[PDB]
Amino acid sequence: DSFVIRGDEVRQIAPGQTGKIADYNYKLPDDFTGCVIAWNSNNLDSKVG
Amino acid sequence: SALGKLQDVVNQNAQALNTLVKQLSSNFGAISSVLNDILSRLDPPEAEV
Repeated sequence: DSFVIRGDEVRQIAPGQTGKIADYNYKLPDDFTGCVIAWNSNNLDSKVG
Repeated sequence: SALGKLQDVVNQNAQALNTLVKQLSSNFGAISSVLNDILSRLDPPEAEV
């Protein structure tokens, strides 16, 4: 599952979290197994304008 | 004290039942002994614990 979020919202990609993208964008189950991967993409997913 | 042998059995059974009732009022290290209070005060990840 691939998406782009903020830097402070990476704590919400987790089981049992309360948060904003956890509730209305992307929810993980309490019995979730797997790995969450996050890396900075300011060089690619950002523009000066 | 003529019929103390039957009264001892009756008292032991009633006292064991009363102790089994009174064990419900103990939280056993949890925040409350009431399941409704835990389910209404906490989210399911910690209410599960």
